Amino acid sequence: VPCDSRGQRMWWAFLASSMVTFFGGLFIILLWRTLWMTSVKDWAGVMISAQTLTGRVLVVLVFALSIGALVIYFIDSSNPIESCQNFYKDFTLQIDMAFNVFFLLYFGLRFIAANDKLWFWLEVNSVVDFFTVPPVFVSVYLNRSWLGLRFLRALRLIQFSEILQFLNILKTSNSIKLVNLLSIFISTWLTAAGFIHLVENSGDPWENFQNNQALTYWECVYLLMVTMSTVGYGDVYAKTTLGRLFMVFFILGGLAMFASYVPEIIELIGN
Amino acid sequence: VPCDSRGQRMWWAFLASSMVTFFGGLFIILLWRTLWMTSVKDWAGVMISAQTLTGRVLVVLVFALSIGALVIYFIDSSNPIESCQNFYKDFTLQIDMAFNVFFLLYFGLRFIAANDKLWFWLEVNSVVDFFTVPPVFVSVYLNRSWLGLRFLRALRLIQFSEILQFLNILKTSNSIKLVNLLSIFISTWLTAAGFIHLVENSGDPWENFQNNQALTYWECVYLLMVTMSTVGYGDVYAKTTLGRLFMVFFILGGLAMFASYVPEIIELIGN
Amino acid sequence: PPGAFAGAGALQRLDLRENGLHSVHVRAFWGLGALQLLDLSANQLEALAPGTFAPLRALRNLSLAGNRLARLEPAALGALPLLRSLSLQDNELAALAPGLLGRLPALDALHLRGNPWGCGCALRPLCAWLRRHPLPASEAETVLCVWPGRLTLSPLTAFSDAAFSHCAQPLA
Amino acid sequence: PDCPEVCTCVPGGLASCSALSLPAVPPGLSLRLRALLLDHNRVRAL
Ligand SMILES: CC(C)CCC[C@@H](C)[C@H]1CC[C@H]2[C@@H]3CC=C4C[C@@H](O)CC[C@]4(C)[C@H]3CC[C@]12C
Ligand SMILES: CC(C)CCC[C@@H](C)[C@H]1CC[C@H]2[C@@H]3CC=C4C[C@@H](O)CC[C@]4(C)[C@H]3CC[C@]12C
Ligand SMILES: *[C@@H]1O[C@H](CO)[C@@H](O)[C@H](O)[C@H]1NC(C)=O
Ligand SMILES: [K+]
Ligand SMILES: [K+]
Ligand SMILES: [K+]
Repeated sequence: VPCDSRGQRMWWAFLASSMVTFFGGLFIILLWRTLWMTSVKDWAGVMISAQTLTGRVLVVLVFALSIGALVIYFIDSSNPIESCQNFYKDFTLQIDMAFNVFFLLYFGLRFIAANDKLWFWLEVNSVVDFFTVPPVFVSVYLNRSWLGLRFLRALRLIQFSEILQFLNILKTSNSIKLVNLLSIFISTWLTAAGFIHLVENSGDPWENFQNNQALTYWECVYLLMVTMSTVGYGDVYAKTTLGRLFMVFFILGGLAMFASYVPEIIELIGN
Repeated sequence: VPCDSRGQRMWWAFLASSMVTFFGGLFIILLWRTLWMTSVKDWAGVMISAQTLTGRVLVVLVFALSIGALVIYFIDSSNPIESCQNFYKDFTLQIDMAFNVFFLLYFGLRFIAANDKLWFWLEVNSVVDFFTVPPVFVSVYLNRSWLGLRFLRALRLIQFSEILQFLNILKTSNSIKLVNLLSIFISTWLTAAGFIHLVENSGDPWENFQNNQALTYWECVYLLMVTMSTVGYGDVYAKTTLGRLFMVFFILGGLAMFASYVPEIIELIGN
Repeated sequence: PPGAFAGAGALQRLDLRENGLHSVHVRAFWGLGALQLLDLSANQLEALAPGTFAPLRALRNLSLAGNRLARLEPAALGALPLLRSLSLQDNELAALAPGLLGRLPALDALHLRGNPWGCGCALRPLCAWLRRHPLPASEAETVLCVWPGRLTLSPLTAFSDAAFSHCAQPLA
Repeated sequence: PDCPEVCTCVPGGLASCSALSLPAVPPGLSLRLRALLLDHNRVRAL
């Protein structure tokens, strides 16, 4: 009786659970635009303000939980992408569930403290919440699990420099700028490796997932590092069509970003 | 009865023989900080001073012995990494032993002439002494031999330009700077190739050393040259996990070092 | 070769065993659909092209014992209403695609002895067919399956709907 | 059941299947057979 099998792929349900949140609520906001609130808005604004102690400890907490979620994803990346499991049996899924409900509460608190709802809805933190939080609820409901876009929490590493600034660890502007550049580069490297790993190990959808390549996450990190330095050994490369398209887009975006960030590098070098 | 076999790997003993020197004596220095000497300190300072004849001939001697040790390592790199041998039978090991005891005596003489012991303990010459000299004593005691970190003596090539300066061979500052840059580049190239060769031919430790790749030292030198020029043929590459991690770190460090050294290259080009 | 048995349109029995066959071209039985017995046992067949048995219509009992088949595509077998018995014993079949048995009505006799069956969600249609069509007790004892990670002591017919409860049906 | 279709039975649980060119194990397996002979039968997999 105890057995585990892949069965039928259910990735589309998990993806739709985020798409019909994001796009549908964006349309709702647009239609509302076409067609004690101040007190609670001010209360939520002072709740998440970086000046007060509560905002500081809360952003430190959400950064720590994002680090924990990234570690959980790193651990779970050594498993089959789609697999059945029992929510009550395993407690790591419970830890991820607690992390994600905390993220959801933080997102709601941020949304209350928003002067412009539409521009808040297009932030990177909002979209990472949209593409991270509904999948865990769908997974615990369906009693299955899909790897999905759980690496996108690494995009919160951009806040890392700010986490230092109000703990009296960084004072000068040059060190803050250097830490910001390093964090941005590391975060985009990790998330690009995450997309490459997902699209390579998942396989092509229109070819019944027969193009899957057994690539670990760290091998994809190595591939991204080799590619971004314009070395290209060719020992490991993307074989799927969508993987190659993503590699081309990543090459173009990385070259454009480096060309845009050259002047900041020169300023850091200085005279 | 006469036979040679690898048996059990004893690399950890050789590595620990340097770690429990370096870290333990660093802790001893720190604890001493928490808790005729001037005459002998001045005597040792004038003994190793570059102004006097003794200091000049002694630094020339230690540079020559470093060259000899590098040649010995180059010769011995064409052998199995860990092998049993008789100290009395072979006299090349005796030559290396004499070189290393001279290095130890020089290190002691330097340590006496040190105003700040802790900052002396973190110098590159001190750490290369720590990671070179105890292994030969452990090898002659255990009657075995491990290749180890014996390529790090190439890091003493950096003083090569200084060796010319007080022999009336270089006078202008531009030639001295050019020779210094060339020596630094050659030394870091050789030591990176040494680490790559060791980590590739040794194999992964957690996988019972079944990932060993038959790479010669000069093939690794060729690989480093191909990588640092951003060519990346892919004919030879690191297959082990630790080798790939070292390659990624070397790529990042080389790019950062080249970006930092661009202004000196421009100054050498001049107008 | 294609059309190897051309001219024998009224053929009823065809036996090919101990011949060591290793490659059968598609549409090689053009006009041979009239046969009722087809023995392709004791050979080295590995893969079957789809539509190979499509011209066969009156075939009743088919034997594929002692071969090197690993995956049996449903398209290769097609729909044979007049088939009554089928044999896959002494082969290298690990799992059967769902819905393969439902294509044909009559599958009264089935022999799967010696195949390295890896019991799993995939085998659940076969187990359901065993519930509908019980095997003989001796054949049930002989036919077993491999349990991954542990001993293969679990019989194929010992599984029930509780094992099927793990399988996720298409969502409503 | 104690006697395989192609093999020979000898009392004492002895089964002889010498030189039969069997592709695999014969189906005649029973608890009574305490000695099975499968020499030179061209079997290749277990
Ligand atoms: C920027 C983010 C938030 C939104 C963009 C949507 C991206 C991430 C989506 C759109 C199409 C998606 C792919 C569509 C099909 C499959 C096949 C299946 O095996 C799951 C993964 C994979 C390969 C998906 C990965 C994620 C994907 C590439
Ligand atoms: C900068 C220097 C002085 C200190 C840094 C420590 C480095 C050199 C140490 C730490 C871990 C070490 C590795 C650990 C395990 C093995 C496996 C064995 O087959 C010996 C070599 C090898 C591959 C070691 C090579 C040296 C190594 C990489
Ligand atoms: C199938 O073939 C014939 C039907 O003509 C029948 O006698 C025979 O017993 C059947 N074979 C099996 C293995 O049931
Ligand atoms: K290249
Ligand atoms: K290049
Ligand atoms: K290349």
